[PDB]
Amino acid sequence: VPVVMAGVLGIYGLIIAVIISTGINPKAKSYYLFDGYAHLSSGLACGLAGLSAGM
Amino acid sequence: ETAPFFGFLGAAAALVFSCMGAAYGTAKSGVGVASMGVMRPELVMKSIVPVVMAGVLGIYGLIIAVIISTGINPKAKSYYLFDGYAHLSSGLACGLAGLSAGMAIGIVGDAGVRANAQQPKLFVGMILILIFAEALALYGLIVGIILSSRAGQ
Amino acid sequence: ETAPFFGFLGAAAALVFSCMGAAYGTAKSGVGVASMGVMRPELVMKSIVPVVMAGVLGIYGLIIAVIISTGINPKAKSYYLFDGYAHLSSGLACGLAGLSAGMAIGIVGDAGVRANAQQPKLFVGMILILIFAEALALYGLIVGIILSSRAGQSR
Amino acid sequence: ETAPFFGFLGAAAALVFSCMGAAYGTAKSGVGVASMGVMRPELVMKSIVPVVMAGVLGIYGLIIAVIISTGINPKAKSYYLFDGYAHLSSGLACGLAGLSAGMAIGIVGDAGVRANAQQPKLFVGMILILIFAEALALYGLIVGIILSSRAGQSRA
Amino acid sequence: ETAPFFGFLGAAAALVFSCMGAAYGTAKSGVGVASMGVMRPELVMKSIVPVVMAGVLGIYGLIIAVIISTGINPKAKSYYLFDGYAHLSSGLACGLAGLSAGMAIGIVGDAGVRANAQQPKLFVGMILILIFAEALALYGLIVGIILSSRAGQSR
Amino acid sequence: ETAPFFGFLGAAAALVFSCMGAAYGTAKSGVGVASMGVMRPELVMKSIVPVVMAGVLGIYGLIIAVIISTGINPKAKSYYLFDGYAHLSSGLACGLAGLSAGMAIGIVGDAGVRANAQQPKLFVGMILILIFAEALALYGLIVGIILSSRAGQSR
Amino acid sequence: FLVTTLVFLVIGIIASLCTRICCNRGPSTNLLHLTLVITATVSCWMMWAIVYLAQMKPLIVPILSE
Amino acid sequence: ITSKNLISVIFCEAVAIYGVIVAIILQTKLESVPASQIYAPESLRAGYAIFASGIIVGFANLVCGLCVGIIGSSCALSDAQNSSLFVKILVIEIFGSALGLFGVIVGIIMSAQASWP
Amino acid sequence: TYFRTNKFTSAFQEIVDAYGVAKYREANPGVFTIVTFPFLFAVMFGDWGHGICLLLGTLVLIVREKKLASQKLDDITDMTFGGRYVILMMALFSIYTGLIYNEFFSVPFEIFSHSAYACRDLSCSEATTVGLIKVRDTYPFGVDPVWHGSRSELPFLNSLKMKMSILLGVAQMNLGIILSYFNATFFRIGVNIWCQFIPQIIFLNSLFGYLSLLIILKWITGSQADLYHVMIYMFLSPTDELGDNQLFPGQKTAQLVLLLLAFVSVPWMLLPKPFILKMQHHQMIHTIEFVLGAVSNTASYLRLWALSLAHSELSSVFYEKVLLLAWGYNNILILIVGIIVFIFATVGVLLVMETLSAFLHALRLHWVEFQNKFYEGDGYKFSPFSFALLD
Amino acid sequence: PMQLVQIIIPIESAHLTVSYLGELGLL
Repeated sequence: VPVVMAGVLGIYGLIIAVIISTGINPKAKSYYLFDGYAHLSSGLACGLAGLSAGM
Repeated sequence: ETAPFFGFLGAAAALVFSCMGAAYGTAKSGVGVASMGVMRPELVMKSIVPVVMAGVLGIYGLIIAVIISTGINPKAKSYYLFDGYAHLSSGLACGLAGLSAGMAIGIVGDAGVRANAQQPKLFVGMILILIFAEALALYGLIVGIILSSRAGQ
Repeated sequence: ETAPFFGFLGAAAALVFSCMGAAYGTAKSGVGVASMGVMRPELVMKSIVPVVMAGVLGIYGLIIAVIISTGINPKAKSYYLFDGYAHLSSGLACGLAGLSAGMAIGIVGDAGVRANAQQPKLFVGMILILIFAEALALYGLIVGIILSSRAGQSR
Repeated sequence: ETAPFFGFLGAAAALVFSCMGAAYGTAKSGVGVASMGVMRPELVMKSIVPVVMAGVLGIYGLIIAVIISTGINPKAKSYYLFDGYAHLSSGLACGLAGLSAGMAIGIVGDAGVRANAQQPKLFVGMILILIFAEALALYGLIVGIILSSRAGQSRA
Repeated sequence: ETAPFFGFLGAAAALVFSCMGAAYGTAKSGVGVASMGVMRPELVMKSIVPVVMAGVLGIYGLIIAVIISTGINPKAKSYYLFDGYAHLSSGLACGLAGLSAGMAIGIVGDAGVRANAQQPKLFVGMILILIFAEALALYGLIVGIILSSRAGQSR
Repeated sequence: ETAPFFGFLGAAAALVFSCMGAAYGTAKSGVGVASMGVMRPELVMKSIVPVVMAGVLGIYGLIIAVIISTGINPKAKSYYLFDGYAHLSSGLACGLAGLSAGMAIGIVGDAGVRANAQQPKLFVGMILILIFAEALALYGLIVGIILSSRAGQSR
Repeated sequence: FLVTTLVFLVIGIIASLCTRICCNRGPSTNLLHLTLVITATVSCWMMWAIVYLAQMKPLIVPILSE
Repeated sequence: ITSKNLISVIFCEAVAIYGVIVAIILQTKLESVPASQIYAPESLRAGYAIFASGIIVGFANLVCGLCVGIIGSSCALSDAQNSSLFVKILVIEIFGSALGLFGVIVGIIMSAQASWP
Repeated sequence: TYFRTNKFTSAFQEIVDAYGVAKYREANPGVFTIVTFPFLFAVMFGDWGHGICLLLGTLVLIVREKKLASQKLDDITDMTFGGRYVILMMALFSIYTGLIYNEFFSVPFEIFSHSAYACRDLSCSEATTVGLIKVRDTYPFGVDPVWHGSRSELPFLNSLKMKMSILLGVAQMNLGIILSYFNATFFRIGVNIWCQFIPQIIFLNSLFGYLSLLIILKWITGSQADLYHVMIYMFLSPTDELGDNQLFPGQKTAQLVLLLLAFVSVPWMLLPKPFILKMQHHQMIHTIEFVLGAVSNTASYLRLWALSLAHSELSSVFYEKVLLLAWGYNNILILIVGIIVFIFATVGVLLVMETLSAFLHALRLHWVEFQNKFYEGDGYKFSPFSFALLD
Repeated sequence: PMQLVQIIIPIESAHLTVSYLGELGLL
């Protein structure tokens, strides 16, 4: 059962990625150097936290 | 422009990677077969699946390289940096996939040789496993063929 | 301008890699042959074949390098970029394939030399395995030769 | 005009790599012979052979280097750009071949010196293996000569 | 121009690499000689030859560096890339040869130190191998002389 | 211009490498001296000789580096990259030679200290070995002097 | 130089005569000496022929600037 | 245990089929991207989106494949140990297959990304 | 069984024993090698000065062998005692070799004339000129010093030496083929000799002889720009057509015909003998063995050329050191010290290191050539009931 | 140019022949 729950966590991450792809359209919002750097840094921090939590 | 250089580099990398992967898989499988054949030489003669898979990987790599080379016809198409970059990347990916499949198949066959030495049921099981690995390699080859077809456009 | 110079450099690297692979295979085969000769002198004579195979692979690499060198001709065409690129790619691919095949054949022969001493029957299958290993390198050499034949890149 | 730097670099590198490979092979063969020592004192003649092969490889490297240095004549036929890169390619090929031959010769010589103590009947086989190994260095020298041959034509 | 950056670097590198190789070889030889002297004083007296080989290699490297430095005459010779390139090549060759010779000499010295306890004839024979290695190093140094002489074309 | 950067960098590198080599040699010599003193406190007194030799070599390297650095006077001579390059090369060569010599001398001294604890003539043997090892430092000093002279040869 | 070849042939004939005078007793020994003389003559003549072929026509002359 | 390994191989083949479908889509998902008009910032944005889709797809697929392989190895060992324990092994195999399918669905969603002229 | 060995023949017998053995009916080229190995070593390398001195020392040892019989030799001295005759023969050949090389005492010396070779015309023109040097008079006993030993003459001279070594290797291969044919005649095979030795021989012989004849034709024509690489340029196209540089008017079609003949003969080297054996009722080793042997002969020629070049370089280095010591010594003491140091270094380099290396290389080439030729090991030594201490 | 040989010799005489052939001997 815990393995199934862990797989469901990855499925939820996939759903989040699908939502990101739905919002991936760049015409609505123009991101500058500061915006892109902020997004990338925050995403990387979240990913590091997620990998550590998975371990 | 520089597109033919990129395409030639990609084709060369594809061929080299496929050859290296096939060589590694063949070496592992042959070492396993030689180790297993020490006990019973009779079972060793049956152990030709490593040779078959090595030859299949080599032939697939050579065919992919030949197809990529045929795609390089400057007289037919003046070509573009985009087209050459696409063809090179496609060929390189096909070669890398073939190399990985061959290495995995050889790794499996290494233990499969000793398994066949143990009993014929393990022999046919390892044969089925190698068949699945060769099917994966053929799927990679077909993907490379489709990619080469796309390069024509 | 200097692109055919890079092509010649790649052609030389082809022979370099082929020689390295052949040397590795020959060293492994020599260790195996020394072990076999320690076991029995009779097995030593029959065990020379893998060394000859490695030498043949090295000679094939040298022949490919010589063909590439013949490919370079100033009177053929003016300074062109594609001449260097195709030659360098062919040389690199051929050298990498030869080195990998040589290492694999060396490992296989090292195993087979020990194997044959215990039982002579398996030597037949070992010969076929080594032949397949060498044929892979031969196919790679043919593929490289195809690229060298692909010389008329312009007009 | 900057090609002669590359040419001199390649000429030096050929000799450097050949000497490195020869030194490695010679050290391996000497260690193997010293191990074979005492047990088979009569095997001095056999132990001499790998040192001879290493010396031959070194001499081939020096010959290739001398040929490359002779090729570099800026007074006539200005080096242009192809000469330096061709010299570098030839030197690299010679050096790599020498290093590979030296490593293989050292390994095979260690194996032969080990086999020297017991069953000396395999001296012929050991010599055959050494000759087959040195064939690689000979082929490398031939390839280097062939490459150096094309140097003059590029001047036009 | 850029000649000092090349020539000075080559002159430094030759001595540095030669000294490093000779030092490693002499350290190995000294360890072996200490072992032999613990075994027997006669072997300790005999084991002096590898130290002589290491010193010869170091002297050859120093001589090559001195020749390269003396080649540097900016007042007499106009600043050319070729002039510094020849010195850089000579220095690189000398340093690489010295390092290789030092490593080989250290290995041979340990082997001969073992052999001297094993048998005096073995040490006498290994002297020939050490001489052959020294001759290879001398051949490298001689090629360095031709490399230095190549600088004559530039002026 | 940027020549003082290179000269000061070479001067610093000489001292750094010499200190590292002296540290390695001193550590090895101290280990050997501790072993000898544990074995025999009386014999420990003579065992300090390799440590003294390593320290002398390190000081000589440091002295050479200081002498080379003191030569650099911007007010004395106008901006010329040749002097800075020569000083940097001298520093690099001297430092590398000193480091290699120190490490090798330390290893050889530890081995010779163990052997001297074993046998008395081994002390003289190790002394001869260290005298042989000093050739690397001598060559480094000679190269540094040659480069310092070439620095003044700039014009 | 045809004169050089003739001189070499004369030297070979003299050597053959000397070997015959020395060891006419041993016909097999005499044959061995004759074979040795033939080999020596072949080697010397080949060396001289190579040397002269070098002197047949020079591709270029030497430069020895100070 | 061979049947369990066959189920794992079936999961791997499903991953391969997902990759093939992704390649076919990327062949179709390629924008107009004229040879002349291959420098517009919109083309760069489309390329970045396609690269992000490929990176998210392939890396996740490889991680799922490695996880499935390790789980299947342990499951085969356990099935060899205990005859009864087979459905539990199949559960882990199905979990790995579901991870691969989730990656495939992510690629399918990312298919509609390109904006190049 | 073993053929009777005299004092001189003992070294050749020992060499043949090193190269395994041979059957009593099998041909033993040991007697021929007793001159060939000196002949090759002389071609390989040689220093006139120390070589003469080494020969004198060997002769003194041979004279004092009576005491050397009483005074037991040590290690390599024991081998030298046995091989005195072979060493003397090798040094005698090396004397003529150095005479050809003209580096008397490892230094060029004028022969007959005040200067053996000089520069005709170009009185004011430097040696680096279009006219440069003209050898109006050529040294008749050796290579012209202007054309060989001079500063810039080195590359062409080395190329010529390598080309000559190639021909020497071709001659050695021909001698091996001749010995094989002779041994087959001794073997007395009715048709098997023609089926096996004749195709194995002759094929590669003519393959190398095409290049040798091309070298001879080039020497006749004297092409300049290609130097010794005209043959490489010609052989660079194994395909038909072109062949502009061909000296012989029909050399192109003839070369194509020869290539076809060699291709046809290649199976003939391997097929007829097993077919005859099957009809009456190894080849796999013989497979590729021809190409390997040709490569080995080329390698031996290149090794000889490299050894000669290395000997020349060492002699030049010694001469340079001696000249530097002499010129920069106004006082007698400095010159004496420099001369002594240079003499010791040159002796150590040449009489010991270079001599041993050349001897080993020549021996290895001899073993390769003999193994290609015949006698295929397979035997043992004569076994009498002789008292070892008494005899 | 040698060949095998076989003979029967009385032991007493064989001693003298063996002593004579000890130094060099034939068979």
